[PDB]
Amino acid sequence: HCPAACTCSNNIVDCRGKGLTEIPTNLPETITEIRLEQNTIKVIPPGAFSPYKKLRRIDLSNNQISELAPDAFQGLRSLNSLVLYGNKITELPKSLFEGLFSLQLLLLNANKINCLRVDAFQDLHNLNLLSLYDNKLQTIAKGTFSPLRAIQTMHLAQNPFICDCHLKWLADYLHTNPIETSGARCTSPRRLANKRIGQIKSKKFRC
Repeated sequence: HCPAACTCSNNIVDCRGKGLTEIPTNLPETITEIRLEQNTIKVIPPGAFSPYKKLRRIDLSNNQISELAPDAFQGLRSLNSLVLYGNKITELPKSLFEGLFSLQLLLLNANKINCLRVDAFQDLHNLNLLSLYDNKLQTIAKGTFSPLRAIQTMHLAQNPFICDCHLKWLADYLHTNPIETSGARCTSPRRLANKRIGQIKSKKFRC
């Protein structure tokens, strides 16, 4: 029930840096933490973690993940952290984070994410730390942050933000809630390129 390359004890499955090419299957149903970071997993298959509804922490960071089934984390109502940084993720399928009502940490930094659905974080009521650092986001649609009622910290930088009239809400949001702490900058238009989104008056975000 414990993969031969990993060490499992105290409900933790630890397969950190053991050459894994896929998520191991038939683990104990009681598992509360799964450590799969620093392997070469490429695919998160349909309802991958759905058998383990007692999961509180998943670490999938520093793999080669380019594909996530939309029900990869379905039913994980007790999940507190989802750590996905350092993969090749390009889009978040609809409902990927559906029903993760206990999630507190979501790390999506160092991926290739080029857009976010306005409902991407619809169920993340209790999230405290989100990172989208070092992705390919040009914009975030007004409303994407509305469901984040417990948010305390965001890492948004190293994204090519176009600071036009469609990102103006984010200027206002951050003036009100100065919780962006990685020094997010505009990259376009040229008039605002390389300036911190928090240092720019909203009135300057125009189309």
